[PDB]
Order: sequence, then C-alpha cells, then structure tokens
Amino acid sequence: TLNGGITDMLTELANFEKNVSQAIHKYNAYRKAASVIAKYPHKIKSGAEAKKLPGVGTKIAEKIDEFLATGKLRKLEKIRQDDTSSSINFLTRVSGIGPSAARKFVDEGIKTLEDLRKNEDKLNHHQRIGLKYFGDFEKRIPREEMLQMQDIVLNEVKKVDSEYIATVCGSFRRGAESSGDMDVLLTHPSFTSESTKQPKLLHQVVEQLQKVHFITDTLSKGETKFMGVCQLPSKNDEKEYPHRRIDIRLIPKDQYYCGVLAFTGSDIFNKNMRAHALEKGFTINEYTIRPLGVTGVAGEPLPVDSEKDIFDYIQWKYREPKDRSE
DNA sequence: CCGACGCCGCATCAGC
DNA sequence: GCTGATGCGG
DNA sequence: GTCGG
Ligand SMILES: Nc1ccn([C@@H]2O[C@H](COP(=O)(O)OP(=O)(O)OP(=O)(O)O)[C@@H](O)[C@H]2O)c(=O)n1
Ligand SMILES: Nc1ccn([C@@H]2O[C@H](COP(=O)(O)OP(=O)(O)OP(=O)(O)O)[C@@H](O)[C@H]2O)c(=O)n1
Ligand SMILES: [Cl-]
Ligand SMILES: [Cl-]
Ligand SMILES: [Cl-]
Ligand SMILES: [Mn+2]
Ligand SMILES: [Mn+2]
Ligand SMILES: [Mn+2]
Ligand SMILES: [Mn+2]
Ligand SMILES: [Mn+2]
Ligand SMILES: [Mn+2]
Ligand code: NA
Ligand code: NA
Repeated sequence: TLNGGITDMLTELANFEKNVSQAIHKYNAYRKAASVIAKYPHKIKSGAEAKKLPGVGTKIAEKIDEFLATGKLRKLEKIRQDDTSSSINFLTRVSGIGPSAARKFVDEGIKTLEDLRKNEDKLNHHQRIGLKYFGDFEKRIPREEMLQMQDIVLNEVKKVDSEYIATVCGSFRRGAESSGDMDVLLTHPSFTSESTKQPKLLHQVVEQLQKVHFITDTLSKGETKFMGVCQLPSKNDEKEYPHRRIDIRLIPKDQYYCGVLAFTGSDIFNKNMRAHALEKGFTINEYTIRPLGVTGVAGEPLPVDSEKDIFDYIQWKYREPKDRSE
C-alpha cells in the first residue's frame, strides 16, 4: 500500500457516486482506477505519473495532484460535511439497504442506526437481518477461522451426500489472510447443464447446516443461490465468534470451471476479464464462454476443461487465483 | 466527440 | 397467479 | 470518469 492514501480517496469517491449520486459507471471508473493504482509498484509522486495507468484520466489526475499536495481533497471534505450524503452513505452500510432505500429512509427522517432499530417494521427481511448483525458484518474473518468454517461446510455436505463437492472461493481462494465473508461453490452430479435429476439440492444442504446450527439466518434463498448468516461454535466459557455472512451457489457440475473462475473473482478482475473477452469476441459468464456473432449475439458454448482454457480463448496468460485480487 | 462500460440470482413491485 | 422492471448484492 | 475508434 504505497499509495494507500490515494486509493482510499478514490474508493470514497466511488462510494459517493454509487450511494448518493446513483451513478454506477462513475462508481466503477473510480474502483477501476483505485484497483490499477493499487497494484502499481511505485509510490506515485504525481498525477501525470498516475495518468499513465489505464483507467486513470484527467480528472483523477487532477484529484491526485491535490491530494499529494494537501493530503486531502476538497470535494470529499465537502461531501463528508453534507448531512444528506453522510446519512445516505451510512444507511447503505446495512445489507439490503441500497442507494434507493437509503435516500427513501433519509427522506422519512430515518437516518441513524438508532432510527433504524426503532423502525424495524419499515424494513424488509434482508434489511432486518443486515441491521441485526450490522456490527458483526463489519468485522473481517481471519484465515484460521475460514479454515475452521471450511471444514464444517465440507464435512456437513458429505453428510448429506458424498457426491457433493463444495469449494470455497472468493477472497479465500485468492489466498487472502482475511476475508469479509465466506463464498461456497457447490456441485452435485445430479445437476448438470443438461438435466435437473434432483430437487431441493441446495435446500438439503442449507437444512443440514442449520440443523448443526452453523447457518443462523437467511437473507435470500432460491434453487441455486443462498445468501445468509453463519457462525462457528464457541468453546466452554469462550465468547462467541462474530456472526458471518455466507453465500452458497449451486452450479451445473459440468460447468465447474466457469463457475469457480466466476466466484473466485475478484469482482473487478471479472469486470476486466469479461470486458477483454468482449474485446476478443467472446462472452463469459459463470456457466459458459461463448463466441459473439457478427451481430453481437452469443453463439454456442465452447469446450472448457480447466480455468486456463478460458484464459486461452481471450489470449491472456493464465493468472493464479492469488494474482486476481483486483 | 460517442457509445459502451460484466453478467446474473433472488425479492419486491406494478400492472394485467 | 404471471411477466417485466427495478433494487440489491454476488 | 475513461477509453477506443
Ligand atoms: N465444486 C467442485 C469442485 C471440483 N469439481 C471437480 O473436481 C475436479 C478437480 O478437482 P479439484 O482439485 O478439487 O478442483 P480443480 O481446481 O478443478 O483441480 P483441477 O484443475 O486439477 O481439475 C474437476 O475436474 C471438477 O470436475 C467439481 O465437480 N465440483
Ligand atoms: N460485483 C460482483 C461481486 C462479486 N462477484 C464474485 O463473487 C465473489 C464473492 O463476492 P465478495 O464476497 O463480495 O468478494 P470477495 O472477493 O470474496 O471479498 P471479501 O474478502 O470481502 O469477501 C467475488 O470474488 C467475485 O468472484 C462478482 O462476480 N461481481
Ligand atoms: Cl454512471
Ligand atoms: Cl480527503
Ligand atoms: Cl450461458
Ligand atoms: Mn464483503
Ligand atoms: Mn467473499
Ligand atoms: Mn460473499
Ligand atoms: Mn452476533
Ligand atoms: Mn469499453
Ligand atoms: Mn482516448
Ligand atoms: Na490513463
Ligand atoms: Na447495503
């Protein structure tokens, strides 16, 4: 983090553009700039120097020059002082409360943690659980705890059916020493691109994890995606572990490689990789990589037998999970 | 300048 | 109830 | 906000 100060500034800027301005493309531009700057191996000495990076344009170049000179950015100092922006930014920190709901709540005079608690009845289920575990969800997860959580998920899954394969992805697969949450990829041979030979495949698994009191709440749940809350068991007299966010994603077993690539990320890595794919004439999702027709219409799925095979198609050298944290 | 900017699951809403 | 749009977050 | 074209 040679440029930690600059990247923090951009990140705050992006957050403003998303939560207050509701400008998703500006949100993404800042995040892209923050990401590129973040892997740049020199302490940036000037805006001109940063503007050599792809993603960093004239405005960000100017903002960087101001930051390096003063240590601050007037634009931000102002935003920080605007109550509406401050409140909207805060409220969006609760899971399930987005920029729209945040601006709505602040219109009603609901604008603090306390207002939220006193108005649970105005929250949907997701928002209610996000607020319940607000403080908890702020905390990160040491890798040691992720290893613990991994053993529990992987072993309980075999208790439901030994044909199941659960793979922890997200930041954990990228080798991060701590994760904001746990992301699990699930396959079962009875669920492929070609048929759904069994129902409840995800339910079965969610239930068992609840049965053993690992999963504690649910944010949302469908036939292939579960979003909820979990917690490690604590020892005698031991204070309890923080409640943690968990997402489980059941994908067609034949499409594992696109799946694991997709849920491994990072989110920005994906955005960069899929756009380059578009530049190279393919579309990549969590299921498939397909060619674009002269019209811009996805063709048929190409044969994939490894994550590397996906990289090949778009003419990128393979990058280990650890080198995908953009 | 201009159009594009990754791609998708689930929850909720409106409208029929 | 269904279908499409919008929110939200992955 | 940035970029290829
Ligand atoms: N959630 C998972 C994880 C693994 N696989 C299967 O397990 C094999 C590979 O085993 P593993 O080392 O655990 O996964 P990979 O990272 O894909 O290893 P490799 O690249 O050597 O196949 C893959 O062919 C895939 O079919 C699966 O079906 N579902
Ligand atoms: N906008 C997004 C967000 C998420 N992801 C995928 O979902 C995974 C998990 O999402 P998230 O948990 O939010 O990201 P992590 O990289 O795991 O970060 P953290 O350490 O905070 O959990 C990401 O790695 C990425 O593969 C994505 O495709 N696009
Ligand atoms: Cl935008
Ligand atoms: Cl600042
Ligand atoms: Cl597809
Ligand atoms: Mn997170
Ligand atoms: Mn994660
Ligand atoms: Mn996650
Ligand atoms: Mn708790
Ligand atoms: Mn582009
Ligand atoms: Mn240009
Ligand atoms: Na640039
Ligand atoms: Na939120």
